[PDB]
Amino acid sequence: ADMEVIELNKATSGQSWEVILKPPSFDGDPSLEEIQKKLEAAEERRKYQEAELLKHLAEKREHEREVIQKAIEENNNFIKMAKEKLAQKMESNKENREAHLAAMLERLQEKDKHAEEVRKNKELKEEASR
Amino acid sequence: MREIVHIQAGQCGNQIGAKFWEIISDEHGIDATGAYHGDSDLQLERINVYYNEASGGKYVPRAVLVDLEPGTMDSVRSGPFGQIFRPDNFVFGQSGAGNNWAKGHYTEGAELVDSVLDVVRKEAESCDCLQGFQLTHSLGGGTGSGMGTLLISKIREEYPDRIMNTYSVVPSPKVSDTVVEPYNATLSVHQLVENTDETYCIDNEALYDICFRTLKLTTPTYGDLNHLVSLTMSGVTTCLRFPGQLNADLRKLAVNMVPFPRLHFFMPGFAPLTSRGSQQALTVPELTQQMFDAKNMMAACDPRHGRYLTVAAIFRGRMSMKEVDEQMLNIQNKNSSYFVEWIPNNVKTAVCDIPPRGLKMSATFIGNSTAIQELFKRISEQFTAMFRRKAFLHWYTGEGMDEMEFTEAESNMNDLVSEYQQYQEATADE
Amino acid sequence: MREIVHIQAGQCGNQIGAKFWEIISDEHGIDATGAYHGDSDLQLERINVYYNEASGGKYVPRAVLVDLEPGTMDSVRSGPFGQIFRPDNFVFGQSGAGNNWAKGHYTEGAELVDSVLDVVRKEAESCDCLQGFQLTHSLGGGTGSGMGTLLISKIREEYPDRIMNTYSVVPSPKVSDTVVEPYNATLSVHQLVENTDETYCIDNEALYDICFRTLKLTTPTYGDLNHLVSLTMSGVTTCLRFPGQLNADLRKLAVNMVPFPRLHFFMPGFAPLTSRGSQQALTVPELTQQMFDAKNMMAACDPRHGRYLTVAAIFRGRMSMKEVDEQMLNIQNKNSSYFVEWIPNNVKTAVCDIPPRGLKMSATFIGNSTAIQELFKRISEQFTAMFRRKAFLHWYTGEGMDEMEFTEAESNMNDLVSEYQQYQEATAD
Amino acid sequence: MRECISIHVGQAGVQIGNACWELYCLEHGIQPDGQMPSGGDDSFNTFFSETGAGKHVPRAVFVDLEPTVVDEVRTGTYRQLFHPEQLITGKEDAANNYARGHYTIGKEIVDLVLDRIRKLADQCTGLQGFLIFHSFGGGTGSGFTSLLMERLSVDYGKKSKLEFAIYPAPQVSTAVVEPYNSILTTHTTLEHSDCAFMVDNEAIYDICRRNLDIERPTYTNLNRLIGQIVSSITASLRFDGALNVDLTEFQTNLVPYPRIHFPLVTYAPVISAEKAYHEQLSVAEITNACFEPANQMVKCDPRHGKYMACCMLYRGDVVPKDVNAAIATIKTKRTIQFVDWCPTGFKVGINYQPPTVVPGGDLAKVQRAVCMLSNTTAIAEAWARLDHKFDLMYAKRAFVHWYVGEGMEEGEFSEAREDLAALEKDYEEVGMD
Amino acid sequence: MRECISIHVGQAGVQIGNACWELYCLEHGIQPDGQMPDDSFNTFFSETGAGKHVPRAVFVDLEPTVVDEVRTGTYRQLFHPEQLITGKEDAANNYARGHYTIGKEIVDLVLDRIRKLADQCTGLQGFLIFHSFGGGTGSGFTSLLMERLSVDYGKKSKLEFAIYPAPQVSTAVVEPYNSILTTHTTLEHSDCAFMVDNEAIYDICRRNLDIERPTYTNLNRLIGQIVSSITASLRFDGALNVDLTEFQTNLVPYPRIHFPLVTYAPVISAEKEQLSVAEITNACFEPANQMVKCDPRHGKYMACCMLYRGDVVPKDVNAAIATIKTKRTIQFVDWCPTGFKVGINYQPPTVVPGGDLAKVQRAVCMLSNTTAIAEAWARLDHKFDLMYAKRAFVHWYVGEGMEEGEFSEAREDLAALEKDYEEVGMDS
Ligand SMILES: Nc1nc2c(ncn2[C@@H]2O[C@H](COP(=O)(O)OP(=O)(O)OP(=O)(O)O)[C@@H](O)[C@H]2O)c(=O)[nH]1
Ligand SMILES: Nc1nc2c(ncn2[C@@H]2O[C@H](COP(=O)(O)OP(=O)(O)OP(=O)(O)O)[C@@H](O)[C@H]2O)c(=O)[nH]1
Ligand SMILES: Nc1nc2c(ncn2[C@@H]2O[C@H](COP(=O)(O)OP(=O)(O)O)[C@@H](O)[C@H]2O)c(=O)[nH]1
Ligand SMILES: Nc1nc2c(ncn2[C@@H]2O[C@H](COP(=O)(O)OP(=O)(O)O)[C@@H](O)[C@H]2O)c(=O)[nH]1
Ligand SMILES: [Mg+2]
Ligand SMILES: [Mg+2]
Repeated sequence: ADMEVIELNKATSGQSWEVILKPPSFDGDPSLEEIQKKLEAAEERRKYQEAELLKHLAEKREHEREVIQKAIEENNNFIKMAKEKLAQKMESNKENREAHLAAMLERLQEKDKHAEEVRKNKELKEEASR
Repeated sequence: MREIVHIQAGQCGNQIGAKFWEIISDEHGIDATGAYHGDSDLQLERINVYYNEASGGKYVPRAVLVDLEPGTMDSVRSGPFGQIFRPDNFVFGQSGAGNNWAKGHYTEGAELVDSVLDVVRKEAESCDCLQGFQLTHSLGGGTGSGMGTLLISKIREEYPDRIMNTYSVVPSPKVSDTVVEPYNATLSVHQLVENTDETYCIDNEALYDICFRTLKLTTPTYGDLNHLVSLTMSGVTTCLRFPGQLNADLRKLAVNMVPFPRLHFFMPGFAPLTSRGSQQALTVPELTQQMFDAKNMMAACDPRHGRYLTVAAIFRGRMSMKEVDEQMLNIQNKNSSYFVEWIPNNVKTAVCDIPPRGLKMSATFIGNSTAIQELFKRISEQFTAMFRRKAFLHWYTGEGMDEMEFTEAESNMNDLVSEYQQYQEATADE
Repeated sequence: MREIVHIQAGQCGNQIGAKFWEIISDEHGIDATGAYHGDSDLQLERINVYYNEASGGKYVPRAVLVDLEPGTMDSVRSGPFGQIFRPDNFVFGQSGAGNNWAKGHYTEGAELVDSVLDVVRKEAESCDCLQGFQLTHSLGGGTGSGMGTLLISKIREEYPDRIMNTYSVVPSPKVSDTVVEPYNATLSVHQLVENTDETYCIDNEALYDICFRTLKLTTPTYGDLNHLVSLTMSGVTTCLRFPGQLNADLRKLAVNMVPFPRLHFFMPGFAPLTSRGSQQALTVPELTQQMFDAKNMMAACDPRHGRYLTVAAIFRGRMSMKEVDEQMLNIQNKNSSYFVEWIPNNVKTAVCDIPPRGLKMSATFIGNSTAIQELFKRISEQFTAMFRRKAFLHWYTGEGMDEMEFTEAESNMNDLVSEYQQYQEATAD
Repeated sequence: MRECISIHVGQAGVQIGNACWELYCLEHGIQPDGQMPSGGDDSFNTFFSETGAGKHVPRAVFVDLEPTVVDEVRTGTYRQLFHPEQLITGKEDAANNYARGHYTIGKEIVDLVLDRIRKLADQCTGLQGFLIFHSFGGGTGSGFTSLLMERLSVDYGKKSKLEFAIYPAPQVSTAVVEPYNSILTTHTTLEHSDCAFMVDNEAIYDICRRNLDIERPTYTNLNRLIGQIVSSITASLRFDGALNVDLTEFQTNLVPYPRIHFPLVTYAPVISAEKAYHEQLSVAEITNACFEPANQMVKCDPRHGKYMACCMLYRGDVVPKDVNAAIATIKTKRTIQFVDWCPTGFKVGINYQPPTVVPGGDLAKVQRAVCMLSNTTAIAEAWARLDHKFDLMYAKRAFVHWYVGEGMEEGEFSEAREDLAALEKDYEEVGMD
Repeated sequence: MRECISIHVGQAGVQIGNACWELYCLEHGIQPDGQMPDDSFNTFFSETGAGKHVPRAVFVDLEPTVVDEVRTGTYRQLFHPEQLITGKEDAANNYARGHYTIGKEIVDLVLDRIRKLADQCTGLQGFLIFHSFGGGTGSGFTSLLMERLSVDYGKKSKLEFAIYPAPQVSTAVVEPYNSILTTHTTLEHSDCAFMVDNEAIYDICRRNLDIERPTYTNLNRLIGQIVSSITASLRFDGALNVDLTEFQTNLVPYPRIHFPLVTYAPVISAEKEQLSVAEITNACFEPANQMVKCDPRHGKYMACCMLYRGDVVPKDVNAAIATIKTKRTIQFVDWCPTGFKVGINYQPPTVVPGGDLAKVQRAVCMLSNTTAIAEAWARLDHKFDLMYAKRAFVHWYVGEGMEEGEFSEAREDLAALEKDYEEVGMDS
């Protein structure tokens, strides 16, 4: 029932006032440099993480190059070993075949030596029969 | 965030990629010559996300087609929309990768990669605001898996601030091309965990099972599998291609879907499931129910076996937005135990008036579920069974690889599984 | 591996050698003038193995005729096909060897050997691809045995990489020319074991027995014996003379037939057994059965007494290849015990459409059997019986030989027997 | 003259700006081309400058880190109202990431925005300060706005800064990380804002469904309603009113302590345009509606708090006698609990200018309306809900890598959260005895 | 592009080469003069300015007789005289002569001619070497050639088509020696070797084609069909293509385990109804259709490549393979989760006019890596041991410069190979 109306303002398209039902029980700098500092620190963290990503990708490219080179090195070692094993085999075989033919011809030469000795022995009986 | 640059690598990548361009071209009113003959401004509003405007009123896909063999490229050129592609964007070698990740990644692929980068650089340089890259490829072969992951690493080095998105086809013995698929896949997953922002796991095991069990195809072909993939790809890219509020670009999608950097492998879901020949209902309540159905997942995992970290649900066709909102709330309330409590409001919904080609109504789910660990476990078991006996390893070490790379790739993928399991068991009282 | 150079030494050598040229000339369509008048391209396909092409369209045998006596060579010149031979290829002395190995090998033969080498070198040097040499001779006389083995050693020295093949006639008391044949034979075997790659053992004991028992010739002549030899020689050289896959050259034959270097003495077998110009055919089964028949062997050994190390079987005439294959499998299956188990698939078969002269169908067997030790044992016993008493030994020491050569030759031949016995008893274990 | 410069940031700020300026034009008789066929008030010059061609141009700047939304303003119905220079856009947005808006992308366009603001300030003979419209949830509305507020405190030291901030709601939100953005922006903005009027998208969404019969409200429906509330608050600056006649008076009448500067806005009546001809609501009815939580701009329960100040802003056919009679009955039936140190009472203002509605819109034209602005400790409930969502995610560090990747340190999350914990404690302490 | 160089060594290699190149010409419409009135055929044929298509092939033999038939035959204009290389004297069924004595005099000439062919290649895939195991040239010259190819071309792919010996048609008692010697020497230089057992082909000709006594002509025409099936994936562009590298990667789990078993179907008499994809695929797992005599039931599969040709669609292949995957009797090793690789080509099997084979609408050649193929090594090693225990015929090799230590080393390597097949078949 005890309502206190206090007039505040009056104007051309308005009217205002305050209505008090009960009074109160208890009576009663950012800087541009600081902002810039924070944005630049965030930009540096973004830049740093992107650089670390690209550094990791660069290490992948290095690995890719090492695997191509490894395949090439394995192929070259295969060729080299195949070449030396084959040269060893062909030379060892040539030495063996030559040895086998030298041994056979030496046996035949000994037969020829023996035949001349047989003919010589015959001459000490033939004609030499008084 | 306007232009996306699309790359498709290897046989699988080019086959699903060609089907993607056919579907979205039909949806956007683009014919095989590149001419717009549609009757809706919604079709052209965001057409520059995937298409460049060329001489006359023609639209040319911002697509780069890659292979280490010319065969696949010729087949795409002769295919239905083969003439729409920019002829200079076909980049191909002659040697092939011999189903060998090491050949695609280190030897043959390395010899072709700079020619591909030149084409993708030309496309990227002409973008007013490049979003990033979208790669379609398989993980079981040599080119898509090995050369595709090599491309991702090279693209990351030149465009470290752009989004890298992949549609990665996971191998299955159910429909296999080579014996070394588990090796190729594990080596690729190792690359994807580190170098992609978002990867859609398109599992051939799941695609086969949908065709066999649901569609009753006794003997599914790659064409039957690719009809599911093209529909899924249309659904997951709806928000990028048409005007909308939610996940309208590759980065905003990644911010909503990826709570931890390594956990970026999505389980796509789609309803209704149809065959190419079944051009024969589906209510809003029924469409929403398929979110928890293993039979609707394009990754062979059961969503009831884990928990959703995040979900993006996309409804297409003429339907009540109010009914969609009501059913989406009901699905979360009725399935509380399948969503992590420590990511509030982790399910975002979008509705587009334009339905996918051949359908009147549809729903696509992009889920980041901890159940995806089942896919990685399956690959890991197949990998271990071979690696334990070092079977076929000489074909990889012969390319210069070390056995330590295999151990490391396997270890990283086993760590990925543990990480999913850790968050699956995590409670809101950490 | 194209040309073969043929040499024939001594009486026996020139007699069987002339018969060989008559048979194969008839088979190849060559007349005594050297002109081809046949009606089959098969006859000329490999004619150059044994014949040179001379002025006109004539074919001249690549044959050298040798003897220390002019007699047999005059008889060859006057015989059928005597005019086919190159006149300059007749090399002969006047002195003879007196059926003494030492005379042929060391004295008279040594005086003529360079004249022979002159002619064989000329023939060999004109070959596009010389296979090797083929010598026909006896082991019991002096020229063929002594000078023939001297020629082998001289030829080997000049052509150490070529094949040396011989058709060696083994002596027998049943049809003998001298008392010292066991000496001449043992001294020759000693040379053959060391210097030949393949030797066909043509045994006069076996030839006589076939003529006497099978052909019922009461008193066989060398002409009757030589009809069996010419047929055998035609059969064993079939694969060298006509187009074919198996044993088409002297080296491939030796690689298939000789498992150990010293064991290169073959037991030839032949079916059917016929007398001169006498027309009487056997079925393929009957022809195959003769492989194990002692009555069909040209070496007086029983194939059932040992085991076959290797066998080359040659069927000739119009017959079913399928039937031949079936019967050859059946003979090895039914006679498993007579083949060494440790040489798998040791029996090779060939079929030629052209039958030998005078026959419609035939089979020739070239066997490397351990039963051949019976032939060497027989020679060795005859040798020992004489050598134990040093009988006739001055016939050789008088020519400059030492008794030690006889001991060595005997020892080597006894070693050859032990070696055949060792492999006969060897098991696959 | 007492000029006010309006700053609209991000999609929410720009689209709400479109609704506000459309309404101001209708209220002042300004056509979309800037022409005004003009008794009269003249006070509209606080929000509109005049050109040599007689065109009235908003004292406003529209800023977004992406051009799509502002492009609709550049080519729309009101393209002639604004000069191209006041519509500022970048190429790439903040991707719902406060760190991206404040530290990475915002950093490239701040100087350009401040230059344009300076050019508007130069045209003022008695600048009051700024009215900043933005969302709590967007990367630009959160990140760019806090960066802008900091520089405005440097360049305009004294000058008042008032916010109209959109509090996030799941029914219309576009990002899972909105709680992060809301806390981060509140922490950085707190000491730079003098008074902030939060609008909870859920409260507006429900008022559109309940009172306007809109099945699924769109941003157009929400923004037209928001514009009515903004217009009610700014009416006394744009017409010769008697209460809140300058920006400093908002702080004087509503803000007893610097940190507790978030008044609760309540508006009535909200009536459907398609309502089958309703009899006009009385002063008693619209005044009773001020004390009903269903009409609040932020979901909270004033029963669970204490009032520190209450401003009743009436518009239209209203007489003091009816206001006093309405307040007298409310006090008799209800406990309007004020804190011990503040008097229990109301400052009342009547602006004679009628409530204006957009032709063809959802709101019905009414003879009288009221907007109550009350500083209650109940608004801390909104902070508690937001802080809880923040804590659920932050306990696991979910999505934190997106912020750290943009150069923000993990420690800024703890600092911002600790500041909001102190704010929740301040609301508790102030409401004590 | 993607060129393959074929090398035909010895009589077997040359005669099989005749059958192959005759068939390729018929399949590609190339006349015997090289004129041709797809494009993939360029992998096997180069082109001259005059429009002549010439095989990327070298025919080598140490004797001239067999290659002389090529020089004067129907296809004498197909090959330039330079690619038909012959010596004067053969290896006389002796590995030592083919490898050392005789072979060394002609290797340089052969390598020079191969280098000239390789110079005409812009993307050389590898070499396909055809030879017998049993001949002196096929065994000894091939081993020497393979060693020299590893020197000049490093790891460039080298695939073999090797004739495994059979008593019904063999010409030498020492074939087991030559086979083991060449296998030991060649093992580390070959990436993949397709063995063809002469007894298996002989029996298929008798059973399926009703030939009473098959000749090399009968055997080689059938072999020519199998080789064509294997190489059709390189000479045509079909639905699914498999290159040399893909054969290697998919068939060879370990370097030494590189001997796939070839199975072919259908083999039908030109006298004598069309067999479905399921029927011809089922026939691949029947021992009667194998190229090598062995029992896959006594082993495990490690890999299976199916090469189809003719009227075949992927759907029918997948249905056929699915029913094969369910067969309990077809056992794979436990370390092979995925064992199939499929290739499909549209050109139906071409048959030589006047031949024994009937023209069919579809055919398939399966290449499988089975531990059962070790049975073939066991049979060969046993024959080797029987003779070697007595040193029978060894003097022929020693006389040519070889040492007995090479026999023991080669035999020990084959003993380790037999052990490898046993180890690889064991469960984990
Ligand atoms: N009331 C209302 N809320 C809006 C409007 N547009 C967006 N929002 C809300 O604002 C939040 C998203 O912030 P936005 O303003 O769209 O984003 P932004 O400021 O442009 O920032 P970025 O696009 O992320 O750079 C969500 O809570 C939206 O529901 C609008 O016009 N009205
Ligand atoms: N399939 C088949 N096998 C053959 C053919 N020719 C020979 N063979 C086999 O190969 C082996 C003999 O090797 P060849 O190829 O004839 O001999 P080569 O390589 O010429 O060696 P040499 O003549 O000894 O220098 C035996 O197993 C024969 O059956 C043929 O045309 N087809
Ligand atoms: N869904 C699907 N998978 C395919 C397709 N083509 C191949 N694949 C799969 O891709 C893998 C083989 O890789 P592929 O792309 O063909 O090899 P690349 O050319 O080396 O990339 C296997 O898992 C195949 O099942 C296709 O069109 N659709
Ligand atoms: N089969 C056969 N044996 C003969 C012939 N002439 C001689 N012999 C045998 O040869 C041996 C005598 O050697 P011979 O060749 O006459 O003496 P040479 O002139 O010194 O060689 C004895 O064993 C004779 O029986 C013949 O024409 N045929
Ligand atoms: Mg925005
Ligand atoms: Mg040969």
